Amino acid sequence: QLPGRLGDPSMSLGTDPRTDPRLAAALTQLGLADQAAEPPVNANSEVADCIAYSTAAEQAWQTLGAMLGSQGEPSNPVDVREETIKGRGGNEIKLYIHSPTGHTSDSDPLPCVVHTHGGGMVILTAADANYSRWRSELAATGLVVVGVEFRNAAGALGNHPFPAGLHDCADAAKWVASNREALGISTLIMSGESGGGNLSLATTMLAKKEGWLEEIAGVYAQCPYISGLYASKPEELPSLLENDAYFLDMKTMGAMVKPYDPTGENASNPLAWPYHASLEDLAGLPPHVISVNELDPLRDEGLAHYRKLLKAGVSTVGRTVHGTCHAADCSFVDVIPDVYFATVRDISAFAYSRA
Amino acid sequence: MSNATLNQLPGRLGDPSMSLGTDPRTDPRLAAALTQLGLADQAAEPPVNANSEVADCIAYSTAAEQAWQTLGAMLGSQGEPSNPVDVREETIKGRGGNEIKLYIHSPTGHTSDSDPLPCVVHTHGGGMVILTAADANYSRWRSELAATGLVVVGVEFRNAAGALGNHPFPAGLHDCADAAKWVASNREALGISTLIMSGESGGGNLSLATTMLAKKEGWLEEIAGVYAQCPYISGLYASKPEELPSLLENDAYFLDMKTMGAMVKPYDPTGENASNPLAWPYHASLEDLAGLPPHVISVNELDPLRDEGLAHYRKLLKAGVSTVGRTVHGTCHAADCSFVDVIPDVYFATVRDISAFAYSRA
Repeated sequence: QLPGRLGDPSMSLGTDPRTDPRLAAALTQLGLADQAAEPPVNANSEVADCIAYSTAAEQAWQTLGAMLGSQGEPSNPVDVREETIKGRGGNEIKLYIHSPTGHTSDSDPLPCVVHTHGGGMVILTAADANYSRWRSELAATGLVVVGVEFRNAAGALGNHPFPAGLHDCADAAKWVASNREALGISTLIMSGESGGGNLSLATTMLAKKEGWLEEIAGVYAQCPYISGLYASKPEELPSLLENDAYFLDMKTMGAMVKPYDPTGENASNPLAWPYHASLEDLAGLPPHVISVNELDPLRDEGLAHYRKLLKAGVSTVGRTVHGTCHAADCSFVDVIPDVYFATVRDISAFAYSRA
Repeated sequence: MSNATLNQLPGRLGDPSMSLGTDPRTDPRLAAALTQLGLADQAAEPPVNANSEVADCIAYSTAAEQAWQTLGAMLGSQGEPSNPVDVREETIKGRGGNEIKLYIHSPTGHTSDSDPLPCVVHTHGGGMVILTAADANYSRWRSELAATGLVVVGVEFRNAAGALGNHPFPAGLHDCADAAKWVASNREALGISTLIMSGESGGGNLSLATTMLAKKEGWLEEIAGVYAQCPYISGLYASKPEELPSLLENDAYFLDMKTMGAMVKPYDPTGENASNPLAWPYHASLEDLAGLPPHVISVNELDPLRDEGLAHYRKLLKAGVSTVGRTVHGTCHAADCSFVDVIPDVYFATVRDISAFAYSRA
């Protein structure tokens, strides 16, 4: 039979034979293994209702991130410092800069990851414990990691639709590229997951459009949230049906699209939704890695974008992380540490490979 | 399913005439290279199959060996690692008294007095029937791994056919295990900090099976992990079970099922080991896998062997083994092990992943 809900509409992460059983047990304990509940909003809801719902969901998701990320620390010591820069429009952008203890401007320079966190570009913050933990685990492998606190479409850092968060990520990356000696860095890659995978991809396309593409040496985009088509459910993206309500329901995502682009006038704009890029948007981009999760409704738009990058002549590696729901290898360090650290090491090795 | 559409099953499940050259999933750089080499179209049906006599399967395998070795030389001999590597040869004694040659690759200047490096004991592919550790693609692979800061031991094990034949199961398995035991007994002399098994296809089979044999023989503690690429582990290529759709979906993507069905026979001429997990790890029970050290299973997307590798990844997890499972997209069988000049980013992504895993076990 067909996998997931294509073969059995009642299947869930908890009953799907593909799920890593350690992850399935943890999700079951968290109440996240069954099919996700139908949300009170959807893509036909009022923008104000979608914003209010997203703002309500933010604290719940932040608590989950705190549970998953705060129970440990890297085995190598890491320093974190805060910096504030000014965006193109004059707003202040907070940066969290993670580095191995004892790394200075006088050390041998290290590769740099500018990290753009997930949350559908709508909610969550760089200060959340799971994202702080991720940036410190990356730094502990021998990296300088810059976590961007960009504006969100909703929630505590809201309410700023496209392209506010994108401009903040671009301005932060430009600042990093202009401060390589001070930070002690040798190369710069963009990396992030889900909405952060969107923002890392779009920041790089924007750098091409703004003429500073040479500053970015590569992109490592995890489970990218890049089609915006969760209301439509297109034929080209079977995972949207196959893994629907695996952690995220399609109605929830259809509602969360609206705060990012309330008029829908950027639905086909690749800077908002990279899946819609033309080959011309992608020509000349630096090497990319696209890493998708097997049991993720977003899997197939990530793989489609992997293929489009290749068709545009970009050097691209494509990976599926098996047994995982959406973004599980970014968070569940206490449950599937071998998977989590396999991804940490893969990102670090890629960053070093660009130096 | 993955990378497909709701109106069309992937590969030959949706279009029986599809090939690596026309499949929308193929990395276009790889598709272009295969087209230029004449290997993008569906592979030709072989002159032997699962109904042929064993002697005929051996003779065909011996003939095909030279062709595959020449392809490996075309792909592997055009360059060298960007970090300098030393290669030395050592000969050891197998349990039955045969000599086993080892090719030992290490960074130049690494000695018994250096800080110790992780070690990869590498078991090459060829269906356990053909190809040798001295082939240019395998030598290149071991040196590229060594260049990342590893000691890499290439095992020249006995084959079921070809130049190193004709030795059915369990000859090659015993050679790999004895090589691993020797490495584990010479850590100081080699200057190594940990030992992992790694290999692709028939070599993925042998790395998996060597580790299960180590469990059965009581020296499992010597092996810190296994990185098995596109493993050739079911032996079911004649049957085409419905549990393994990739066998139909990607049939004749480089390898046709009849060729693989024929290659089973030299490994196990009597068929009496068809369900023996040491010969065909896919048939392991949960108790065969309990207690194994951490595994990485890495499969290729457009590979007829993909689904038996993924099935084994899931069984390892059922048995409580810490296991990471990866699909390398856009690639035919073992392409990330060989096509360094065509898809170098994919090739070196796998090289870096194996090296990082080896370091993670030290």
